[PDB]
Amino acid sequence: ALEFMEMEKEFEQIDKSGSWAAIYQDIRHEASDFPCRVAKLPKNKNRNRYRDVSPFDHSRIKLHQEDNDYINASLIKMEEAQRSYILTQGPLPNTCGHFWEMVWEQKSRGVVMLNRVMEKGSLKCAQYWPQKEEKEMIFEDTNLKLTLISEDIKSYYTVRQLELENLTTQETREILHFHYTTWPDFGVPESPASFLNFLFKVRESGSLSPEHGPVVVHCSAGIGRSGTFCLADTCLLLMDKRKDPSSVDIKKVLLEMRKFRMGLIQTADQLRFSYLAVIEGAKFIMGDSSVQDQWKELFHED
Ligand SMILES: [Cl-]
Ligand SMILES: [Cl-]
Ligand SMILES: [Cl-]
Ligand SMILES: [Mg+2]
Ligand SMILES: [Mg+2]
Repeated sequence: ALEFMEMEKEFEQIDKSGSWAAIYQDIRHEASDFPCRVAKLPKNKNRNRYRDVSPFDHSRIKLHQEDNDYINASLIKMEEAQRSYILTQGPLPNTCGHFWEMVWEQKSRGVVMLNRVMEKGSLKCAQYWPQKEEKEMIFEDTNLKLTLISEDIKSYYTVRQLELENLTTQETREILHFHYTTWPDFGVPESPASFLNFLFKVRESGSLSPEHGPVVVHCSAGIGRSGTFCLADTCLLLMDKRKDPSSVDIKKVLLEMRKFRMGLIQTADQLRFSYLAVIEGAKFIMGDSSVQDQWKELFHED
């Protein structure tokens, strides 16, 4: 009856010894370092939100425009898990057209937003989507029209249906916007329940299906919260796919992902939270008594 997951035993040992900072720093020491020459070009200075957060040249997403193909976004391709994600920074006042151009060109079905437009009294990203059905947005620079079709506000997240039209061809597509609205201004969530439920909602939408382009995920820099979302998702998927689930090593998965975008998971607390999310998510998926009750009731409805 009683059996701890291997990462559960690891988690307890790290927690008991108070070594999250040491564990996290080792991951930082071992992380890949690749050039980001395009990102650093003078003409792209206003396309980057932070000088210290850039996409590697080898995995960056290229816009299909002869002028400037640059956008601060990276393709994270997880072979084994058979999952792909585009991690990007929150759009800037001048990169909203590029953002939606990327969504269009990459054939993405979903956009996952993990920050609020304003946090800690500052703007974390531009208001890049329409807030009223009757007030659509037109991005002149990339010739795209974006319309709010519907929106459903829940206590921990909001899901919006958006229609994106390429004005050049008049083709239209429906994009689902999954907005996690409750990550605290400081630190990480006390419990991974709502974040996990949110991940399950994005999964259920079909947005992560290999039949669509990669889901686009962003927070402010596109590495912290965004990194936790993809890391948790990929670890859980691997645990369901492998013959030996206890072989899934979150640290190894995180390093693999860091081969495609720098800085994924920005603090030791975010690492600890990622462990908590995977552990609790794995137990829920495994039909565990405790996790299910406290979930169905409050985590779901109410
Ligand atoms: Cl604020
Ligand atoms: Cl953020
Ligand atoms: Cl880092
Ligand atoms: Mg090295
Ligand atoms: Mg109205």
